[PDB]
Amino acid sequence: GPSSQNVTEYVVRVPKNTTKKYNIMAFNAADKVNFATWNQARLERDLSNKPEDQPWLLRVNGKSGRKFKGIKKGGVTENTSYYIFTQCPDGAFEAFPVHNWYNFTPLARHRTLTAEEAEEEWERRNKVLNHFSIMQQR
Amino acid sequence: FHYAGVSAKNVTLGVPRLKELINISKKPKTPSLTVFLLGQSARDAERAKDILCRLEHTTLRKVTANTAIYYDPNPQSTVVAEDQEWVNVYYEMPDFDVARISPWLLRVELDRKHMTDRKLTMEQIAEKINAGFGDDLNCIFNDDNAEKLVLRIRIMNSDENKMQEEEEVVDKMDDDVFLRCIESNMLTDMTL
Amino acid sequence: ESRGFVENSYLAGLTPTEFFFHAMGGREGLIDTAVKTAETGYIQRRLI
Amino acid sequence: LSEKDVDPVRTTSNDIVEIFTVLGIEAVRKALERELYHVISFDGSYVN
Amino acid sequence: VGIRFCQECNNMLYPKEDKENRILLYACRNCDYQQEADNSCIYVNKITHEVDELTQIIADVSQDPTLPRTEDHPCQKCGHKEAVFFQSHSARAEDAMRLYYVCTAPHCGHRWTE
Amino acid sequence: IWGIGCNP
Amino acid sequence: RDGKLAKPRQLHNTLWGMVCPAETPEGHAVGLVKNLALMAYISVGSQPSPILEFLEEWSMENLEEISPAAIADATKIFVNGCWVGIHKDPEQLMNTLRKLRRQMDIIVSEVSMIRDIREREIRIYTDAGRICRPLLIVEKQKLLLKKRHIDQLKEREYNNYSWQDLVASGVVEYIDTLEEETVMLAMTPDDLQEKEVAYCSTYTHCEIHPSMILGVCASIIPFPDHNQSPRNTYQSAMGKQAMG
Amino acid sequence: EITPDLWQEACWIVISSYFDEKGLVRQQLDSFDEFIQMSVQRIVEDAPPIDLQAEAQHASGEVEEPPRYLLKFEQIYLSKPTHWERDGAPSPMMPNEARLRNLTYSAPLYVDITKTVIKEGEEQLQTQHQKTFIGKIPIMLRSTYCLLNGLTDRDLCELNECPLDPGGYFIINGSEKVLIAQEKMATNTVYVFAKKDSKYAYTGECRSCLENSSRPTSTIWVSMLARGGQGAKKSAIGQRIVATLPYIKQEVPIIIVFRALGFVSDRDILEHIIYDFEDPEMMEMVKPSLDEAFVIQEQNVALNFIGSRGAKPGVTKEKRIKYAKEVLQKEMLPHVGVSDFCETKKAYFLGYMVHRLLLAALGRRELDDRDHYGNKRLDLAGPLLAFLFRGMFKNLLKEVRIYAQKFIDRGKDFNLELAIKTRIIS
Amino acid sequence: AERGELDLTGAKQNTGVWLVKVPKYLSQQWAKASGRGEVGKLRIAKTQGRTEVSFTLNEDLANEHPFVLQSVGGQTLTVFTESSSDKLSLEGIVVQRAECRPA
Ligand SMILES: [Zn+2]
Ligand SMILES: [Zn+2]
Repeated sequence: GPSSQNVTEYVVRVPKNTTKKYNIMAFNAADKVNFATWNQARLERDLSNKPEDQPWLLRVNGKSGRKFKGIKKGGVTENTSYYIFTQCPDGAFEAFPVHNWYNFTPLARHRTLTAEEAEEEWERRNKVLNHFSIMQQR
Repeated sequence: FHYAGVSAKNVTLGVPRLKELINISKKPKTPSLTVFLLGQSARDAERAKDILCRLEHTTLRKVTANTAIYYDPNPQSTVVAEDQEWVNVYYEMPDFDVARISPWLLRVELDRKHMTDRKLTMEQIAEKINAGFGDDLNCIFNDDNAEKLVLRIRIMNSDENKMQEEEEVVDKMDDDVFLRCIESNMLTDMTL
Repeated sequence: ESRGFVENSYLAGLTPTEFFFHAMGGREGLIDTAVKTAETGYIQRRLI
Repeated sequence: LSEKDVDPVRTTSNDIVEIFTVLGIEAVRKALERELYHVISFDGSYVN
Repeated sequence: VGIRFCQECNNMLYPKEDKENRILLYACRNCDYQQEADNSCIYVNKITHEVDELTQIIADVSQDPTLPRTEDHPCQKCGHKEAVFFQSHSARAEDAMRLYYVCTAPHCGHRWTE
Repeated sequence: IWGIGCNP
Repeated sequence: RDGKLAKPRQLHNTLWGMVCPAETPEGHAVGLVKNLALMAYISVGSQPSPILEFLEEWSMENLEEISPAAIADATKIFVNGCWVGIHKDPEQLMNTLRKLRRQMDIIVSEVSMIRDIREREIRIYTDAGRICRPLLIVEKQKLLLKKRHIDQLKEREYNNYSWQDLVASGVVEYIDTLEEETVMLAMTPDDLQEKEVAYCSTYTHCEIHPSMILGVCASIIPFPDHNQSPRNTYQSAMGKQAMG
Repeated sequence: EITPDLWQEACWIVISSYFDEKGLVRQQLDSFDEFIQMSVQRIVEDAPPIDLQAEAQHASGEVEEPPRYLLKFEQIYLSKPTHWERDGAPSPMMPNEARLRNLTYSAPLYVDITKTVIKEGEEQLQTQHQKTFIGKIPIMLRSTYCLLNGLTDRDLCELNECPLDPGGYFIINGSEKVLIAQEKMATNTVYVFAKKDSKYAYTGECRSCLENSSRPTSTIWVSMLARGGQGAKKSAIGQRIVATLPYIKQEVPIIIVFRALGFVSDRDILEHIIYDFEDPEMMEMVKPSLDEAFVIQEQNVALNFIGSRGAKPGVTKEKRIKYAKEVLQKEMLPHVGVSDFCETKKAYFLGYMVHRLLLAALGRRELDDRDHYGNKRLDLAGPLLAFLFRGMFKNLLKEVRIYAQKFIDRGKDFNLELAIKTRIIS
Repeated sequence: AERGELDLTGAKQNTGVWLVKVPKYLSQQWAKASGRGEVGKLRIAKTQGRTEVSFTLNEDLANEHPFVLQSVGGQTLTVFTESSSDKLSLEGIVVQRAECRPA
């Protein structure tokens, strides 16, 4: 059929300015990120100082869902540029420059050892007893 | 260097050896001991080899080909296919299983070449391990005729049943961590 | 040849690799002399 | 030394400290003399 | 034998005996995830550590000008005459002067030890 | 420079 | 000098062609003070930026997704330190880098590029301290230096042909110790490159002349290969003390 | 087109051309030449711009309270070597006259200094003092900046200088001094050595430096502790890997360092450390170190763990965390990166260091040789004088700051010419 | 519905996007005018068991760019935009990656 010899050629458009800047959101494959359960999400600048040059915090599905941290790419692309091609009804590709690159890594929604208790536990480095029971106690 | 190799044993000589003797250092660089044989063992090479074996330190690591830890739920289950026979034999008239049996199994496998070079015996090794550690470590040893020299070690039967300990029912060092500690101790400190 | 044997005599003349290996040997001898002096001197002082 | 089929009379060690702790001060006197004589005369050099 | 990681937090699982069903498990300490053990073996240690170094030999090694090669031993797969040979090139190899062979010519990379 | 038993 | 360890003083094999074997002081500084060989040169230093840009153009994807993968991506491209990514094809990259070194676009003569085929690393060092020497380049079993080059150099003056033109032509190349570890050398072209009972058929370089392994003071010694080695050291020391 | 058995002529023709172009001392000369131009400009550029304002407590009100003074050193210049006589007229100084009169063969160094002043009225004023004289740099003879450079032998004879003299030395106080190239271990390179008597079985060291812009070296160790030490848990765990990070009092577990870089999950840490997950031996090697760091499972906790072991303790917890973060960004692995999101690169390089240590422990790679001259570098006149000029230019900026701070606290004014002490550099 | 909410409609529609690495000369040529709405034409030719991608530079712009594909199975990428009205949105998921090389 036509699929074995189809040739597709589309016009390329690069608008001078776009109201919304374009970024890259990259997830590690081993994280098994799935968007079906993403009913809601909250992306905001971090408050670890407790703005434009600070990392990003993502909280999917509020506190109940997984949280991710995204950091801008340190290596600037002084000799490289990245563009994204999106399908549009007019049938022409549109290219938008990548303003920023972010790598998001997840944090488990598991109980977290308090710093004081963690220091006390590390004082006993030779934990002869099972560590799993210690975690259960906390 | 440039010492004439009369025997395959290095000896400190020259200024460093004079330093060792003059300083009366507690740690010589090459402490050596020349041993003369009293009886016919001096004349006959085989008896001299027997004395050499009796005088040379041998750890379990030197004769052990490879060590593994398998979680074996039942002795009759015989997760390793090979032991199924000899385990059955030992469990035809089971001994020390009355209290309990350990669910973990340290299946040490010894190299036949090292065993025959040091003229060690499976009964000898098993006796040393079992007696030195005590009734806690129970060992099953293969026949020498079998292709694989296998020693199956299990943790204390009474400690597994926990009737003997009484006190509080709390695992100490779990069981597999304790078994790994035992394996390291046997590897470096058996002194067979 | 690879590991340092010099088959040529001094009269015949060492080949370049033999020359470098010979230099290595002579260097070891010189280092031995220089290091020896001080240790032997200390021993002699202690004995006396 | 106490092992069977080992000569108690002639078995000796190079360590003078072990000779001390086991066999005594006179045994060390002789053993130290033997060790020094060995290191001195290995070169063939003779010291009175 | 190998190490497997949790499917929620991607932390290291630890073996745990199931006291009720007598089945080995792997549980993550930082969460409640549990997975039954399929291999039934946990800690294997090869004291002689006899390992075929053919697994540690790279085929790219056939491109080194500094390695010796012979036309005497042909390859098994393609029957190429050139074969570059070398010793263990490894520390703690016990005592082994065995020659390992790597086939020259592109992309074959077959390795035999004689 | 001679051999292993001689001198360097 | 106080340290009596005889390890740091001994003439190492890698000193070949870059430090004089004979010329060393005698006393507390045996083997600790050294002298350059006659043809040895020391790198002055360069900016790694053009090399990094070329690597980025060729491939060397950085911030990849655990692509080493048992070093499936053959080789990891290093620079003066600084792992800057990895490539899937190491041999094409190495050959392109050598061609660029000849054309002198991004790689000055001093830029040193080492590929360790086993362990799969390429190092690309330009760090202002490396000691290197000129070696002729051998392609197949034939020296790249030919009669045209030697005739032009023979007419050196009023022909405006010099050593730098020889380097630009790709006839000679500067190799440091790390690259000397990965290079098959012939002492002489005629004796070694020519076909015989085949010791090696993969010579990549040829020594310009063996006698250049000596330094300034040891180069005055006549027939130095016919003397005992300590005697050449003594002559270096005494030639520093001659009246003239 | 070949030259067979005529080779004895050809080798010496090419050697003749080599020594005709270069000569024997081209190391020294070239090094010095490079140094001057590149190094001085770089150092002048790399030094932080001088920031300065009057103390708020000293004067009441905020109308003129922050009179910000900013000093930037724009560009460098060197004149030909010059002697300033007692009368004050500059004269060219020939090397022979410098030897005879016990003078120093040196050239003046001029820096363009731009002073920008903000009076808090937003009327910032920039005044550029061009060719400000900051010191005198001794000139290596027959280098590009020596007067003897580019002179034919007849001209050299007219100046009573030998045509055959190699150069490559400085005339200081009338005496010829030669910088001796100093051997050193190579920087930005991972070397795995084994120390017999150490508590570590193997140690991997990286003497990292950022292009020698500052901080001559920032060495970091990743070492696997020996299993010789005997204990119950010690026998169970085996060898553990620790990191001797710079500016930290004691050892830090390596997995904790990885989590401090933001990589909390064990899988990701092992992805950086173990490039092939399929190999079981390396995973078994890494397991005990993961067991040691099982307590700390968060980035902030790891940073606090690092800060607690810092050389100078921080009273506040968040102070310790911030101190550890800045110390990791600056001191640890400076050549990989020094700012922003170089954390991933630092994690990859630290994983490489741990991986190379693991390979050495497994015997898959051989231990590095310290005497191998590939692992060695040679500091010539260039690097040595560059280190000297870094130190002295930093001290010069410090003295300018002291004088400026006094005069600014007064509020009268500041003069660049008076602040600069040519004594320092010269 | 809040300020920090992410418009995941692009993810729900599973919009596929392509990521391409292009050189600086091409990007600078595009940025020279950058307002004419045209920079070149992307032509994809498919065969029985092989596909090739090329980009032709605009004739006005110049006064052939083959594309090499890369596998995207090793990493999942998505594109999100921060609107000037503080309304974050997701444009789509990256389904293919390409590199542009000089001729
Ligand atoms: Zn988990
Ligand atoms: Zn083949």
